[PDB]
Amino acid sequence: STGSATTTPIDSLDDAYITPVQIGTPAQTLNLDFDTGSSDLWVFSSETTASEVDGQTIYTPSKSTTAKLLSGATWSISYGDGSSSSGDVYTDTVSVGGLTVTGQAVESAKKVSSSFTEDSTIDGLLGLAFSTLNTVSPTQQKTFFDNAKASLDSPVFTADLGYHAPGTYNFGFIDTTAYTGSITYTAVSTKQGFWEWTSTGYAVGSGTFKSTSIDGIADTGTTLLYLPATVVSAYWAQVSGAKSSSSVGGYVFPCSATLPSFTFGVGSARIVIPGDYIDFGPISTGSSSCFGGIQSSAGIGINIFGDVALKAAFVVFNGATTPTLGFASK
Repeated sequence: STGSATTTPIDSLDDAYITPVQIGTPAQTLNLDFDTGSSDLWVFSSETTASEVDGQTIYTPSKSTTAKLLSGATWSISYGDGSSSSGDVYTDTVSVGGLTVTGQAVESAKKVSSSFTEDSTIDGLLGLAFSTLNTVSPTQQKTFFDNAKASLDSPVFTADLGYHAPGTYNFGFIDTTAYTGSITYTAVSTKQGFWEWTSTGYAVGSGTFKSTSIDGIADTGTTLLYLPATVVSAYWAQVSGAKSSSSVGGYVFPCSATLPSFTFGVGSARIVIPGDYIDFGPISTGSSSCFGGIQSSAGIGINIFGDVALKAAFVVFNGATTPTLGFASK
């Protein structure tokens, strides 16, 4: 089997992407944030504290003839941005782009933190990291991908995120019309539960490539590109007036600037992030100070190849017995 679903930016800045997901019988369609940096599929629901719901579409398990309470199971997750959610668990039928999994753990939120409430466009998350990170207790549950894997034509999914435009998540096949050139594959460590790999270096604008190993994660659920302070300083040094602001919480730059591109290495191959992808707009409405899309990972503890990087590529998440990651230009 295969599946194919369109993923759409939630706003004009590509702060996140939502993908429609069918849950239950009859189908209840929710728009979920596909997140290769976590491993829980959770949704706003009829159980969510009412004051914490503001515009989201909810899953109502009592209206699904295939929903079954997973007795005794609870979940609780906290993300790198300090947000969180928790609740109980149902199993139900879940379909993405025509690909159907029966008995999928659907984690129903009883509580969500303010940033989730405040984002009316995101009805929940669909985790696509390794199932070892799944938070369900006392019996850990599998991700949608893990459940679908054996049924797929090939044990892969691909992320093709758009810049200020829709893109595609495919399951079980590689669309050879969706990228240019070849796909370069690189090794993955699953030791931390992430799609963790090592970039071979970087360049700033038309500058020379610096060969240096950068260990990090491919994370569709993180907006920006977080890299070591040395790398990030080298980038912003090429933008007149750019500076790191502790009050704003990162590098900012004059909105009048033209940003240079940023290249990252995948083996001997190179992925080029156009300068415009690194502009996240005014820090506040009407400001002429703009927020940078490349930020320091110092004190996160991990480098993160988030959407800024991934949207510049066609990305293969290869879930074979020995997982690997593939990147192509597009």
